[PDB]
Amino acid sequence: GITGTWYNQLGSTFIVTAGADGALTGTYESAVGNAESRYVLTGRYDSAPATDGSGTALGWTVAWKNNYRNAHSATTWSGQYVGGAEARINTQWLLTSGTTEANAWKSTLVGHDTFTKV
Amino acid sequence: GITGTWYNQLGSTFIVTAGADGALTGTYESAVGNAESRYVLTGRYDSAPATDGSGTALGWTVAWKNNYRNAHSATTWSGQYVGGAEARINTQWLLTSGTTEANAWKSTLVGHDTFTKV
Amino acid sequence: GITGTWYNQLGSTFIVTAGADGALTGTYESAVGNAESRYVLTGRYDSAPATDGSGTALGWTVAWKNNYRNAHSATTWSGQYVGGAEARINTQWLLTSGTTEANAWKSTLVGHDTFTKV
Amino acid sequence: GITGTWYNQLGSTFIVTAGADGALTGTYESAVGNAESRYVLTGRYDSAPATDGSGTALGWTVAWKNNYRNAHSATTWSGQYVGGAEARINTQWLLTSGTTEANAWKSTLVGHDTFTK
Ligand SMILES: O=C(O)CCCC[C@@H]1SC[C@@H]2NC(=O)N[C@@H]21
Ligand SMILES: O=C(O)CCCC[C@@H]1SC[C@@H]2NC(=O)N[C@@H]21
Ligand SMILES: O=C(O)CCCC[C@@H]1SC[C@@H]2NC(=O)N[C@@H]21
Ligand SMILES: O=C(O)CCCC[C@@H]1SC[C@@H]2NC(=O)N[C@@H]21
Repeated sequence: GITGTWYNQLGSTFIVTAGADGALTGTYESAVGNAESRYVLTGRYDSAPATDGSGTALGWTVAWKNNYRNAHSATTWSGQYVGGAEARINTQWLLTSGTTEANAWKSTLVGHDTFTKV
Repeated sequence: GITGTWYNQLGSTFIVTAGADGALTGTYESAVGNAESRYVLTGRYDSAPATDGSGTALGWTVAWKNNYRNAHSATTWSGQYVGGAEARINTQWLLTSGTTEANAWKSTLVGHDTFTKV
Repeated sequence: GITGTWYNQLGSTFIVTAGADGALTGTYESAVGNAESRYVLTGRYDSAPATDGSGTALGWTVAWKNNYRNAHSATTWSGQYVGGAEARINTQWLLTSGTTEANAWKSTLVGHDTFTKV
Repeated sequence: GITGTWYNQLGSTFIVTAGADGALTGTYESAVGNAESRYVLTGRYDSAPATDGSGTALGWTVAWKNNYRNAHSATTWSGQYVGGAEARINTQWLLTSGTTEANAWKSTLVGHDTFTK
C-alpha cells in the first residue's frame, strides 16, 4: 500500500518501502530548498492499522546532508496514509536548521505536504 | 555527544545511538499518552555540523505500536543538539493519529520537548 | 481586497473587514468541532505591503466562546492574502485548548486551512 | 489576571489589557528580529474558562509595521494563561512572512514563548 513512488505538490519525489516490521526506508528528492539529488530517509508506520477505514499513521526524517551538499538542517514529516481510488499521504512537516543559540528563536519552519501516486 | 540516554521535561526516556553515517537508532519510552514499555525509533542527524558554535540538526520518528499495544499513531521530533555548559536537545514535534477522512482536521498535535542528560 | 466573505475546505465561513490602520474585524463560523453559529474574530495585517508580488501577511484569533457554547479553546490563523485571479488566503493554524497541568502536552492541534471567496 | 506587563525568555515586553468581552489589546516590543519600538497587538481570550483549574485559552496577533519600520510579517501566539504565584502564559507561535508564491513553502516560522511577570 505505502511501498512505491509518491509525488507532492512541490514536485519533490518520495520513494519508500514499508517493511512487515513497521519500517520505512527510502530516498527523497526535493524540488525546492538547499537541496540537490536524493537523500536517505527513514521512518516508521503502523503495520497493524484499524480496519474501519481510518488512515495509517506514519512519519519520516531527512537530514539534508548528502555527498553533494550539506544544508545543516533536518525535516521530519508526520502524517497518515489513505487508500482508495485516490490513495494519498497527507502530512505536516518541521524543518529545523542549526543556528547559534542567539538565533534559535528562528530555527524552525513549518508546513504541509500531500503526496499522491501520480 | 548525541549517543546516549536522554530525558525530557515530561520524564520520557530517549535512548539513542548516533551511527557515523547520520543514522539515529534506539528506543523511546513515554511517561504519558497511550503507550507502555519501549517502542522502536529511527531518525537522522547532521553528521558534519558547523563550527561557528551552531547546534546540530536532527529528527526521529516513533510509531506507537509494540508487542503490548497499538495506539494507531506516530510522532516525529525535529530540533537541534547543542553543546555547551550542559548538553541538550531542543525539539518541536508533531503527533498524528490515524483517523477517518472526516476527522482528519484534528489528527495532529504540536509541542516542544527539551532533552537533557539528567 | 481582504475585506469580504470567504470559505475554506471544511465549509466554514470567514467574514472580514480590513482597516486602513491595519486592523482585521469580523465573524467566524465553523462546520466542524465544538462550535455552532458565529464567533467574533480580531486580527492585524500589513497595511503597506510590498509591491514586488509578495503576499500580505495577516493573522487573526478566534476564542470559541459565544452566546451558544464555549469550547474553552482559541484558534489563531497565521498566513497571507494572495491577490489576483483566484484570491485566496493561505493559513496555518494553532488550536489551543485550556487543559489541566496533566494534559498540557496535548493541548494544541496544528493544521492548515485554505480560504477562497467561492 | 492577564492584564499588565509580561516578558518572555527573549527579553521582549508584552503590555496588554484584557477586556471584559474577551478582547485583548495592547503593545508588543520584541528584543530580537526586524523590529524597533512598540507595535499594536490584538487578540482574544476565554472570558469564562473551566472552573476545574484548566488554563485560560488565548491568542493574539502582531503585524510588524509601525512608524519606524515594516517587516512585512505577522506573528500569532496561541496558548493558555495559567495563574497562581508563578503565573505564566505558555504559547506556541506562527510567524508568517509575505512571500511570492514560489517561496510560500518557507513562509512560516514556528516557536514557543513562555511569558512571565
Ligand atoms: O534546507 C533546505 O533548504 C532543504 C530542505 C528541503 C525543502 C523542504 S522539506 C519540506 C518541504 N517539502 C518538500 O518537498 N520540500 C520542502
Ligand atoms: O498516541 C499516544 O498517546 C502515544 C504518543 C506519545 C505521547 C507524546 S510524543 C510527544 C511527547 N513527548 C513525549 O515524551 N511524550 C509525548
Ligand atoms: O472545537 C473547538 O475547540 C472549537 C471549534 C474549532 C474549529 C476548528 S479551527 C481550525 C479548523 N478550521 C475550521 O474552519 N474549523 C476548525
Ligand atoms: O523579524 C520580524 O519579522 C519581526 C520580529 C519578529 C519577532 C518574533 S515574534 C515570535 C518571537 N517572540 C518574540 O518576542 N520575538 C520573536
